Amino acid sequence: MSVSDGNGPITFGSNYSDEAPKAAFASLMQQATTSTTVPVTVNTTDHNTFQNNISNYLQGTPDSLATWFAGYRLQFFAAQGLLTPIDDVWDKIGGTFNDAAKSLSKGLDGHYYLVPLYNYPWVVFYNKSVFQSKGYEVPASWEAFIALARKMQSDGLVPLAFADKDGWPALGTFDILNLRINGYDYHIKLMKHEVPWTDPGVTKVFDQWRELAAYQQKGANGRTWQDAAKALENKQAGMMFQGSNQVAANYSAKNLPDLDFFVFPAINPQYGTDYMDAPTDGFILPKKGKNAAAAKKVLQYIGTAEAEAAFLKTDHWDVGLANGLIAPTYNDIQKKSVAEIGKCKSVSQFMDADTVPDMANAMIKLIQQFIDQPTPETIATVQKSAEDQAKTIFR
Repeated sequence: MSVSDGNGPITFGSNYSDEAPKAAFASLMQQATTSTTVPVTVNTTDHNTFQNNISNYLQGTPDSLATWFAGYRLQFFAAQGLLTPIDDVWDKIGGTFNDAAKSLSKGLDGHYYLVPLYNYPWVVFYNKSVFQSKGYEVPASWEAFIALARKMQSDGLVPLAFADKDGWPALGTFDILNLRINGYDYHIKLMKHEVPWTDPGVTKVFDQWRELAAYQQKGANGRTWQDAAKALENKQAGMMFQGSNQVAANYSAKNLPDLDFFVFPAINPQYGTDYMDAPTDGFILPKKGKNAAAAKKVLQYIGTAEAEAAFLKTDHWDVGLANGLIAPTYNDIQKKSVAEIGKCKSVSQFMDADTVPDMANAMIKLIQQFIDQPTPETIATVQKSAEDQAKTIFR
């Protein structure tokens, strides 16, 4: 019952199926085993299968602990009574994390269910040498952002490299516009379908996008994000908004040193740059798992700067949530990720994790339809179709 009293074996359901993260996690649990004296067994499942089978897994005979991530499904499991609360764990580790890390680790009931490990930012990337050479400043506001994009056009540059052939990349622009214009609470209400897609707030997002789109690369729907990132890297575009493990991962080693980012500019004083999509992975304690007390002891080991640094040794883009932690292995993009993500009041989890997976998929074509023809007429059509499909998806 006391974390202190938890002993004996635990199992650990893991979706770390790819070679490198598999190896990193195995090493981490061997270190946790040695330190806590709780012998940890890792049961690995194909990444996609694990998340597809999650509800059945949790209701069956799940492991003592499981890999999961913040957002919609985490909250649903908590309300279902499928997860053990870990307020006791957070009595020990709470001092290591900020308010936003705490919020994403909680259920709607205010109890903790998750111990987070890392995340990465969705931000606006750029080349330092270009900003230096051409006399650009980082824009902190919408007015400054639009003035900069117009200056980039006067200099012959595409302001924002932009691509959506892959479907998901443009969901981030919807997210960031919603977070900047309407706020985090509003965004989450919409993701959970507490607010309908026909809501005026959604209209506001697409109207702002109509202005944004004048500065976004043409023909985005036929462009892979790698090609857009290549345009930024070749200095054909001034900026590109996307996740760090995409844009920065795509750079050659020769060009990476030139890469930097800023957060999406503030639109409102009300919401400033308070919010960001920073998809966060962590660990949960399944109610039906065995040996909870020993599992809590292992979670306490996991909720440390030490555990984060050890797991991320070979990870180039993700960063730990421990408040202000700069691991000795971080590169410059990771250091700035730690600084900016840490400033956030809340971090959303990207659309595909803040809403249900079926809804984020539905949104892919509808956003593509907007990008092909960003008019008031298509906005109305997109809002109606989105609401139509939500009504059948949400139940």
